[PDB]
Amino acid sequence: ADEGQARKSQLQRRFKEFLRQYRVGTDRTGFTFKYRDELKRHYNLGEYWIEVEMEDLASFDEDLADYLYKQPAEHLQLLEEAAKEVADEVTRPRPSGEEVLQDIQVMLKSDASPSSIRSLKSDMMSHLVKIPGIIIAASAVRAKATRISIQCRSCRNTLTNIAMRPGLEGYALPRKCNTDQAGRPKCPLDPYFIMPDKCKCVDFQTLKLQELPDAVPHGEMPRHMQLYCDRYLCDKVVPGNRVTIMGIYSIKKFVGVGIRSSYIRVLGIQVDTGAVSPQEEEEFRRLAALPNVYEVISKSIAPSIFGGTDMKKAIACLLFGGSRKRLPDGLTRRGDINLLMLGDPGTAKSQLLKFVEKCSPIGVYTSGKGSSAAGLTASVMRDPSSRNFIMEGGAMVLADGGVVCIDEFDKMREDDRVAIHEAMEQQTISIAKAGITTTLNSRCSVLAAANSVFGRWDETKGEDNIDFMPTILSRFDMIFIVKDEHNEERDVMLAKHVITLHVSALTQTQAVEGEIDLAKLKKFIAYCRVKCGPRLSAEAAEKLKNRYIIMRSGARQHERDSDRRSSIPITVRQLEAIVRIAEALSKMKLQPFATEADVEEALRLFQVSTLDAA
Amino acid sequence: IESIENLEDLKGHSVREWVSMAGPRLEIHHRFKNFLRTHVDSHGHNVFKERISDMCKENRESLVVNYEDLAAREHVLAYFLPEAPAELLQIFDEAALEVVLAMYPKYDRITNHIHVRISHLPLVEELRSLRQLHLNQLIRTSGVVTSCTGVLPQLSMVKYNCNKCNFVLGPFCQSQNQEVKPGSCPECQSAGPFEVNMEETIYQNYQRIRIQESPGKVAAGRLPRSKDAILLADLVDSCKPGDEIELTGIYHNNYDGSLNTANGFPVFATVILANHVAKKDNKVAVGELTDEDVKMITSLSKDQQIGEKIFASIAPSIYGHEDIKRGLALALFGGEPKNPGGKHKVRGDINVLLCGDPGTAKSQFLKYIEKVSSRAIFTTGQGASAVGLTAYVQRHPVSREWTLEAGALVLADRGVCLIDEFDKMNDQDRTSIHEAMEQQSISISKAGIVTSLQARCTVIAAANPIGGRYDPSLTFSENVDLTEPIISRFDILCVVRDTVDPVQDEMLARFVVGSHVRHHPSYGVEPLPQEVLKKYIIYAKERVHPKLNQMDQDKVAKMYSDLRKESMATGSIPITVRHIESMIRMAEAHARIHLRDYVIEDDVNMAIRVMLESFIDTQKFSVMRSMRKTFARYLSFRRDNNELLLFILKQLVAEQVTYQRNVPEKDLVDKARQINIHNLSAFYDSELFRMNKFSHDLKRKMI
DNA sequence: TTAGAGAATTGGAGAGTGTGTTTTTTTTTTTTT
DNA sequence: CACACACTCTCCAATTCTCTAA
Ligand SMILES: Nc1ncnc2c1ncn2[C@@H]1O[C@H](COP(=O)(O)OP(=O)(O)NP(=O)(O)O)[C@@H](O)[C@H]1O
Ligand SMILES: Nc1ncnc2c1ncn2[C@@H]1O[C@H](COP(=O)(O)OP(=O)(O)NP(=O)(O)O)[C@@H](O)[C@H]1O
Ligand SMILES: [Mg+2]
Ligand SMILES: [Mg+2]
Ligand SMILES: [Zn+2]
Ligand SMILES: [Zn+2]
Repeated sequence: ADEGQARKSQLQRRFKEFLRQYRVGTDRTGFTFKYRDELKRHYNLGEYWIEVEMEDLASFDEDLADYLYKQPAEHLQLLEEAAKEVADEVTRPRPSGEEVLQDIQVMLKSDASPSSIRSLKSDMMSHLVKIPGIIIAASAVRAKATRISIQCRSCRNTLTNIAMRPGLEGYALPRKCNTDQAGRPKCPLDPYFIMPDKCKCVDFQTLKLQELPDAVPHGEMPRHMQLYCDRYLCDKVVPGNRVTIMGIYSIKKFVGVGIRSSYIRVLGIQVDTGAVSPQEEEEFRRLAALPNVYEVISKSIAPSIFGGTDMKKAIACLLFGGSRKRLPDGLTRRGDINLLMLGDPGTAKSQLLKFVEKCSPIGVYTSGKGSSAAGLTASVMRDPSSRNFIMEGGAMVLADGGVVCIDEFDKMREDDRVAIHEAMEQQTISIAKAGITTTLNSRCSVLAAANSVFGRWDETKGEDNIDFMPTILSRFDMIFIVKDEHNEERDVMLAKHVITLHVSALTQTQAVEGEIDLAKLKKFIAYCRVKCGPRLSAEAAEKLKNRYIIMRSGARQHERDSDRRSSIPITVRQLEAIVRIAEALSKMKLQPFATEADVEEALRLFQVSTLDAA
Repeated sequence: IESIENLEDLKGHSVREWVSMAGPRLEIHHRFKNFLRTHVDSHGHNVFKERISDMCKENRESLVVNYEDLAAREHVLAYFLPEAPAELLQIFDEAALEVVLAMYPKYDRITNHIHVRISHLPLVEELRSLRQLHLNQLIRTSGVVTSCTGVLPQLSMVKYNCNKCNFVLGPFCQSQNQEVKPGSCPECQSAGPFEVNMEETIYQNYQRIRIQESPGKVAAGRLPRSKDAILLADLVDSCKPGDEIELTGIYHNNYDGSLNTANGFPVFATVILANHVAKKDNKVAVGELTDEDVKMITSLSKDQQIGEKIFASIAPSIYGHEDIKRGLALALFGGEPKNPGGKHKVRGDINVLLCGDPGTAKSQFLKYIEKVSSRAIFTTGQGASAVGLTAYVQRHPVSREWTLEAGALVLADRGVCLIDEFDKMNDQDRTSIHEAMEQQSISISKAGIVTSLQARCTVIAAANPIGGRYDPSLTFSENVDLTEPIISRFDILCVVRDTVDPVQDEMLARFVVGSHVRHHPSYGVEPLPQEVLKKYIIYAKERVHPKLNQMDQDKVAKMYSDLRKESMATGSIPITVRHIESMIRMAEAHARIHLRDYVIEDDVNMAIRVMLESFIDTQKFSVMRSMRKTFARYLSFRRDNNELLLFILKQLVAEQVTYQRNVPEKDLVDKARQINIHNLSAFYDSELFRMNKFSHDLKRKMI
């Protein structure tokens, strides 16, 4: 009955008054109408969405918040219609070409603690839920109809602007012709068809949310949850992102009998962590400006690890990366830096990989033993939904724009190891399989950890400690051969450091002087990467040229004196590696040019790798 | 409804309709309510008051009733239960809800239904032996879960919107047999495309599992039989693929046209409607522990000789090998994982390697750990693979997309992986466990899957030296054939030798023959019963968490520094940095054995002793004695300190005599707490005061 | 005693409604190479 | 979508029941 419409009208009015009257601030300072202002600015920017806080709504009127929690689908459309009303009365009058009012997408976020995927039980169907997870898959963006009109084939009787329910629910066309008499013929069994030119459609996307790795019960595989995203939530996330989803737990509505497939209709996405606030921005300018930023960054790399300062410095250079370039003839030059740690056990190589995977803005960790050629670069497979061959990205594709941390790098098969040569140097993956022929991007650094052929370095063996090929070894900018040095005072300091490190686990995780928190250094690396690409200065290039020639002559004479080829070759890629390291050092400081000081530091780091060769 | 004095006289009915009619239904209801209210155990304790209170403490919505107790206390309910299980379980659920809301009037806010589960039903059946005679009866079966759906929502009481008007169709009950078709709207008679009202519909959790006969119960070269089972409501995720379970449920049949056209005869599909799932692995969970059990555990922890008792309880049928029993006890109880600053994870599990001669009970130790531990995986040599150990990718059996699957190390994620014939493995299979041993994870990048699984297990391996005989002429590194990265991943590294020694041989022979007498089909300190040990272990692992306040850093730091020096000297074993963290882990494990919430120097000295003795054991014969005196004189084998308490006692007695001439135990213990010598029980058991003619009594407190 | 004219019951023709359909490649894994 | 099968319902008229005359 129409009393339901009366209830709808008053509830929409209350949502409208929330969006019209809500303020933040104090009378001592001043007030701002938060959601009016956001609506005005977003509409003028052409954004047509706002994000409402559940706690703000609950403070204004707790009954509305309770209604949204219990019955989100029913009341969110009232909230969105109220948002459309407020947008109209906030933006009227509008210039020519903007007269027609647009629909507003209202997103939701809350401060409430989230539930797990395994907390989602049948008691919570159709309720508003908040859960964390990882995006592991994301479909192409496609069209979902929000309004249709259907015409009858016999009499051309038309039903106009049928409201399509949101989500993965469809619509049932009327079984018999509507509102007119049962004439001759009465009805063909599907009398209606959807008119082609009148449909209004919105973007939608399907994603797979995997359970967080630390939420999984012991011995069980991580669970998956399907996500339906809509309008501006499409392409807001990609696979590999950690998210907190706010959405409606629901069944699809077009193994067992009464079985229904469930999914979450996403209403808000909080990427846990393409934008920096101006305060973060100016703080990053300050951090780049201070004179010992290189030392501060290096001390921030793996602070729980005693020693290894040159290795941490090289890892910082790898994190920031060089500058990618395209030359006038179309040829590309790699910008990313590849680093191999090779040697004795118990030297924190795996801990450095686990740090870099967490500190890099884009980062994936994989074991060399647990990987394959297809799973690293890219795989080809048929889809059960449509019998055609599709591509699925591997580690290199998932880490494109970041770092692949390949632990146990000596353990992978040689046939699997030769897969990553193109992706390491050319930063591309050329696939020609099952008729599909393409070249994907894999612009990512490789940080590799490996052991000696004999476990420890076993210094008498020399070049026999390495089974890697010169081809793969020349693709590494730096090859840190790491040897566990038995010195008594070093061991005492290291043991006291480890014991204090284990002791201090209960100390409430207090802030520390003289270093950057990981969450801040991650953002700073992203900012410098997107903002600054340096170049060599002329005199710096002259210095680098002469030093390179000297190093090449030294390597040739060492190999001649040995009458045997060294496993590590000194090549033009090593020249360009020095160039990349200098550019990374300058990019830490946001300087457009690399100086002789930067080239000297790059050569100092590289001469550890040349020590490792000779 | 008059009370029915005899339910047993069916008066010609069958049990189903007899209990379906109102009179016997109310009589059964009252009898089950009275049973729950008045049933008491052998000690007179009301067991169901405790069980319902625990259920309401933990919001668990399910009540396990022991069929043995039901049969003993109320006979006719046990009589009718397997004959008409659906009906009587419904009545039991109603009665249990009445009792639960009598005990906790506000529990309706948490639940609206209590599921009565039945355990220890004597009607055990083999899957290969189920017949039509078991249909619609409560059966009990065993098997390995080989398939599981995801937890799916299923309609239970469904409501439909009318396809034209605004009316909603009445509640229709879902049956597990067929789709419920709404019929026609009673307001207007329309029967068109009806749709589910999601908001007004009641759902229930659904999970369909496939169980088959356990591979050790099937004959060799023979294919296993299997059954589908439906898990509903809070029974979902009672098991995972690979779990050995006992399954109590209703054996149910319904018509299937697909089977009819497959066979050419009117064959009916069958399924088990599960009522109770019990993993044969977890015979005792932490939730199963009663106040009697935890009182036993906590009081037993106060023995103050409990460490020796726990060590002796490790494989009580093995003579000697006290160091092996110590190391296995420490590994079995385990340390604590830590993550200072959220950016540096270090494992809490202790890894053990038993290397040595044939016929030295290494495999028997491994099988004991398998039997005693929950979540034990046993594997051997060539029988293992890299892929099978860690994780494996396969086409999904029905839908054929690539899916990742759990290997042994993942399946043992909070348990023990036991690797017998460890040196006999392939290098490619043996290198797979490095990430799981140290980083406690398995990272797979295969066929579009790129993810890391948790593998936080403890690895206990057994191996032989080169040639199958340990050589004291050589060090461990010189006769093991393993390499440094895998050797360093084992915290405790044991060498077991079978050298001739006639007195020990005689005692070992007497112990072995006595064992063969004791176990026919029919050290000093005494062990625990193994049931009590299992309860003690799970309590110590789950309800107790040690925390390290201090460990006297100078002692361990100097120890590690010169242990590194001697390891570099002899080459016997690499020491890296992992041995330090092994010290912390072993200290936490000993604290957990003593149920300490905080680690102490007793635990630290225990860990120090284990490390130093094993490192000494790695040496050659001549080198071993020099190493023994080196680490014994300079570093800490803190056996006892009786002399300080002796002269404190003598000083206090001399002062008291001088005071009186011209409560001593309280005086003594006051001084013993003032000085850092707090372990005074050792002094009270030692001879040093006794031959000086002092004595003690906890009541009189005179000495 | 037969049978024929008027009224009521049963056989089935046909009008109307609803349902179902049109070898191939890449990747893994164990064993065998 | 659309063209064959499969199934139900309704109406029409042909046969049999009842009462009368040859
Ligand atoms: N300098 C150090 N400071 C702190 N912890 C350390 C240090 N060196 C080693 N460790 C610890 O040693 C353990 C092993 O570290 P890990 O990262 O696996 O070294 P690794 O060189 O990769 N071992 P491996 O895989 O056999 O080569 C971890 O628990 C580390 O915390
Ligand atoms: N000290 C002991 N006390 C009791 N039984 C023992 C002892 N030593 C060996 N045994 C017995 O010896 C038999 C063989 O044990 P087992 O564990 O298979 O040896 P093992 O260590 O595995 N040698 P191997 O399999 O070649 O590596 C079992 O029946 C044990 O009970
Ligand atoms: Mg490593
Ligand atoms: Mg053995
Ligand atoms: Zn029409
Ligand atoms: Zn209706």
